[PDB]
Amino acid sequence: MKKPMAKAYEHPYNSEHHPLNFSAVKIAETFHDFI
Amino acid sequence: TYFYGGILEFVYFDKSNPDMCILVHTLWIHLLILFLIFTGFVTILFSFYG
Repeated sequence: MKKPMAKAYEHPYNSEHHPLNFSAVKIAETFHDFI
Repeated sequence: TYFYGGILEFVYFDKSNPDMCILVHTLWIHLLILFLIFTGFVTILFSFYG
């Protein structure tokens, strides 16, 4: 088995709690955390 | 009083001197209350997550 790559690119401005791009899905998660 | 004053009238002299304290954190609390009211307006009528 060939040694795979260590890691791919890691975006310096995208996180799971602060996603860079916007959609109603992330607003839905923050909404249900509130109520 | 005789030359430049009015009639000598009997009143009750309040010793307690009320004064509304002009504070900063009272407006913070007031904004927090209106923020709950506005969020409830959004939560009921502008929530499309379900």
